[PDB]
Amino acid sequence: MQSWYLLYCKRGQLQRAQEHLERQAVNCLAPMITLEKIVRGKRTAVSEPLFPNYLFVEFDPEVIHTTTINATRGVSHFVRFGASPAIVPSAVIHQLSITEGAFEGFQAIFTEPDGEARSMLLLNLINKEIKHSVK
DNA sequence: GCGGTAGTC
Repeated sequence: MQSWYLLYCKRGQLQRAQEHLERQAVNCLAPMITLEKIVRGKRTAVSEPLFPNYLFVEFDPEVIHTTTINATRGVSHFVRFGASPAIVPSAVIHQLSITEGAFEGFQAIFTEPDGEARSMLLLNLINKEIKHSVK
């Protein structure tokens, strides 16, 4: 069925990966966040990638193979849970536009002004939320 | 790992 995954893109190739993935009918998602940063010693508002160089993608792994995504121009790799691509729970995706760990994990993400910290937070939250869906 | 929308690489 349609599932969401999380890819890392090659340095500066994100827009390229979005291109080639969308060409293959894979839905792409690279959320931005508007926040107050310092620019020329003045506090101002900027829009920047919520999770730099990461891209959420949605496709049916029975229609398009992960090996095909893993060979798409611009793509570096899947975020994995174990040895296989992490399937990002939809509750996580929903918080970009629900679980308690998810909810609070994103409260932390949305208030973290450094993108690399936001991504680290993201990876941890996806790990935790997937483990929580196990028996 | 690269180059790849893979790989009798």
